[PDB]
Amino acid sequence: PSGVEGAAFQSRLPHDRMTSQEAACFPDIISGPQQTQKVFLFIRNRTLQLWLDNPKIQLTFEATLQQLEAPYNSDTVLVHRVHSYLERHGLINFGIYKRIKPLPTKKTGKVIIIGSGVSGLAAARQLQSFGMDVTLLEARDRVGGRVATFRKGNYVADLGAMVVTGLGGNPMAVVSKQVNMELAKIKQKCPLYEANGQAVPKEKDEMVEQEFNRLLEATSYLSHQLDFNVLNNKPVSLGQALEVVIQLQEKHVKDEQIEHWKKIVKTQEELKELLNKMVNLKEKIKELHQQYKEASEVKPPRDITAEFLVKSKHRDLTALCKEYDELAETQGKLEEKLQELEANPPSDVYLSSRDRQILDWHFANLEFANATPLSTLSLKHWDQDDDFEFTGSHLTVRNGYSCVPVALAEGLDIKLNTAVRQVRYTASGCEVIAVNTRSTSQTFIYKCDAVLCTLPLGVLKQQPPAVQFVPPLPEWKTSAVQRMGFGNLNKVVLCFDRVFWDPSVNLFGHVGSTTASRGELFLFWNLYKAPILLALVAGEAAGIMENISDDVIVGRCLAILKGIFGSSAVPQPKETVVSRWRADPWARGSYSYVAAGSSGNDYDLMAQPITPGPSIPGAPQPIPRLFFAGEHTIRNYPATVHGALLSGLREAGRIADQFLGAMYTL
Amino acid sequence: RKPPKGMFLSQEDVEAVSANATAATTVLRQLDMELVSVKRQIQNIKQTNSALKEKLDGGIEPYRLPEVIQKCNARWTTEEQLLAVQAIRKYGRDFQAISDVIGNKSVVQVKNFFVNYRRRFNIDEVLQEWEAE
Ligand SMILES: [C]C1=C([C])[C]=C2C(=[C]1)N([C][C]([O])[C]([O])[C]([O])[C]OP([O])(=O)OP([O])(=O)O[C][C]1O[C](N3[C]=NC4=C3N=[C]N=C4[N])[C]([O])[C]1[O])C1=NC(=O)[N]C(=O)C1=N2C(=O)[C][C]C1=[C][C]=C(Br)[C]=[C]1
Repeated sequence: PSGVEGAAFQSRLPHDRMTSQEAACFPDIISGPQQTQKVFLFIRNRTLQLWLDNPKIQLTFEATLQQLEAPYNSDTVLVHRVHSYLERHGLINFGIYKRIKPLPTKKTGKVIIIGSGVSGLAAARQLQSFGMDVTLLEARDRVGGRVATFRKGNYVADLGAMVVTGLGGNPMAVVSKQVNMELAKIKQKCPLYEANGQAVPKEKDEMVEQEFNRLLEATSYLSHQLDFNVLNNKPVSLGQALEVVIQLQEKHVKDEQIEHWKKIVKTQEELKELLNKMVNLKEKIKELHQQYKEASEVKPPRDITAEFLVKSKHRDLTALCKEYDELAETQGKLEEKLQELEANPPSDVYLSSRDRQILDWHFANLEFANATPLSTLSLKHWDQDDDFEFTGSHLTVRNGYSCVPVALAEGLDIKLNTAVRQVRYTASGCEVIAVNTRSTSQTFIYKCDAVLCTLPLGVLKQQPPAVQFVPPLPEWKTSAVQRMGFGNLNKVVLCFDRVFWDPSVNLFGHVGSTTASRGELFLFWNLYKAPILLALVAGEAAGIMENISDDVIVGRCLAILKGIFGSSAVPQPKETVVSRWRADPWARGSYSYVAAGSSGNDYDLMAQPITPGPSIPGAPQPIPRLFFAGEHTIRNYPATVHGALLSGLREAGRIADQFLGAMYTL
Repeated sequence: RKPPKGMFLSQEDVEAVSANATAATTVLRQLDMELVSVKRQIQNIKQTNSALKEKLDGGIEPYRLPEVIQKCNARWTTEEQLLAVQAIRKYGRDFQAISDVIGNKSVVQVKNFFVNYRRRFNIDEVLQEWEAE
């Protein structure tokens, strides 16, 4: 869609309806007349459009009223409420704009933000602009966290996120206008190559793929129709479901062959009956002809009983020949009706060895995309974030994704090399104790109104704790932390002095030999200006491969690459890098997923702020002190850059509301 | 609504393969076998049937007796009447057979005969003698 409704869509909003969150800011409107609702709705969409059409400079209440029309620019109390709501919750004026109204003279409130992820950064910028005093604590010697970009000479490669998933309703769209990103589309053509290095042919390729898609549909059917979601208490994983589907596809292939050959015996067993009746006919026929001959001896003129005999046996005989002829008739038909059945049997197998190996690459791609073994995904829930898929085709960041965090980072108070160790949150405020990552006995104490935590879920999961909460997080939070899933996925960066792959092709997959190794080096990306190939370790492999040295890895790699492009097309690589996200103490994995026995609702639990009890007993219930943002806290956009970035926009809103009040809700 | 066209999955079938850890590879072996156990039984009957085809060797060609090509007729010769009477003793009511045997009498003339001479040939008696066998 486009126009004023173009904006509402491009802002993940319904253009002709008020959201849950609007209903709360504007209860007066939504409980009111269908008539005002449309006025609100129009103001909103138009303001968004106004922002979207020019997101390189701040959009003011001034400039907004300015560009509205009667009847709508009549009620200015309203247009004010609306512009304010959109500003607060980050739908307008987010990212990196040029500011018209200068920065508030003295600041109000103080927020300590843990982690300078994209989520943290995004939150920090918001609050700062809202007039608060913000400081970020980052364990690493750089920003962007899970947005890492190898840089050296002219080599540029991301070992963190590398794909933008389509500009249709993505906030990154706005950002890409604000920051220098070279977005390049990913041509979805992906040739597969078998273990031996021989390209898999179109016939197979396409037929295996669609079986894969058919297999997924299948699983969905088990879940929603057949209600196959729990298998003696244990909740069903997608892997469990997929196996049960493949099994049933074999069980059918067999059931076929049976009642085909079982349909042959039944015919042979007729041919047998016939030939018996047919033999015992020859018997009698042979044995009558004899008698006829004997009775034909008796030379005419015979008496009549002797005549009768000759005449009579001659009937009896020809009579039985008429019979035996018709049985030779049947015999012939039964016998073609077996050339029929013997000629077209049903299918020999469900999938050949070689098929169920290609299907594995498809399952590998799916593990790559969820960072986890399909045997960990929840059946009912693994793809709940589905209906929110952006339109447009996927992209990559030619000049490296870090370009974004680096830009958000600009102008923010960031302490690098600072590892938070304990978070204390009490009725009167919070104190945060970090140490210097370089020399760790050196201690730091930051006191503040509120703490926004953007610790990866891998980090929140660690045993024993890498960060300590005082008092401890309530069991309803920690259970959300057990339950949720945090996957893993690594990259190998191969740097060469020459291209030797197909320059015009963006990706191509290697087909491993086993199920167990389907994740291992299964897919290569051609993304960047310099001669770099980038290969993925996904699924069950990803984790195992972290315990194997770089050299061994780069080896198994080159091998596979020689096996495709010929043994001496492929030089030694000039530079190599091998990610290990599960081992990285400030990540402990790559991104979350909906584990079996969880649900997207746990993501909502992840995001609810924490409110410390009272100091003096029977002092009134305070303000909430501890807030959460990050990839694992945004039900509808998990595991992504855009999704983090939004969670951060979200918290900044919710934090401001709490501490600077909400004028617009009256 | 329904499993993507082709793809096979039914309520009972699914409870069957999940009952334990190896119901999986059990129901798939009981079938793998029911298959060989029927493929064998074919190759067996195939050989039984191929023996019988040797016995029916050459057909029944050398035992056929040329066609009794001959026209019908209205008058009963004493010859024909005696042939008739015996056919009745041996074929009962199969007017078709009786016809063929006498040769030049239609399946109708025969049934007619049955009534006219019924009187003088004690055709009652002849028929009940055939019935008593
Ligand atoms: C790992 C990974 C890779 C390798 C790749 C990828 C990915 C991943 N993905 C995802 C992303 O990246 C994520 O999600 C984001 O980035 C997240 O964010 P946040 O939330 O912000 O977080 P971070 O960043 O991590 O931050 C945090 C921080 O903090 C800190 N710390 C810790 N601890 C501590 C600290 N500080 C102080 N103290 C203490 N203690 C750290 O260090 C940090 O900084 C992605 N995404 C996207 O969007 N794209 C892409 O491409 C990606 N990638 C791939 O390849 C695939 C994936 C995907 C998925 C889904 C979709 Br739809 C698409 C794609």
